Amino acid sequence: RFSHWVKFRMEESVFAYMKRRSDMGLSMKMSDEDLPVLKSVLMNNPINIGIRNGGILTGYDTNKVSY
Amino acid sequence: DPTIIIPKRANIPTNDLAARILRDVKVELVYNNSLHYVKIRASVVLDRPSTNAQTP
Repeated sequence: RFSHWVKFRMEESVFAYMKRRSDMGLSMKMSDEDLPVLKSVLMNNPINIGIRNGGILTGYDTNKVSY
Repeated sequence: DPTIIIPKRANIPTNDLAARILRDVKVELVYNNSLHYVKIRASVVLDRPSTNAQTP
């Protein structure tokens, strides 16, 4: 269920931003100066709600690597 | 801008030279009139309602 929810909401969140950004003209473009914003787009909708609700884990381990 | 135009001695007719008279000095201006009437299109509504966002 968690995997299905993450998949659906990631697709939803990317599509909604892309369409809204293409409806004012100024459609997204494949360039190094425009692609990074997907980091915020993804970090916003699914991930920052999963962390708050506690489904997604965070912190540091011992494996000696961050979660 | 107001302009002033003056003739040269070569352009002055000999008769005008004899009579000691200077002609065809010209000036030009523009007048800055005032306001008299005003009209308005007020509108009263119970609420409010294309997104191009592209520089014309």
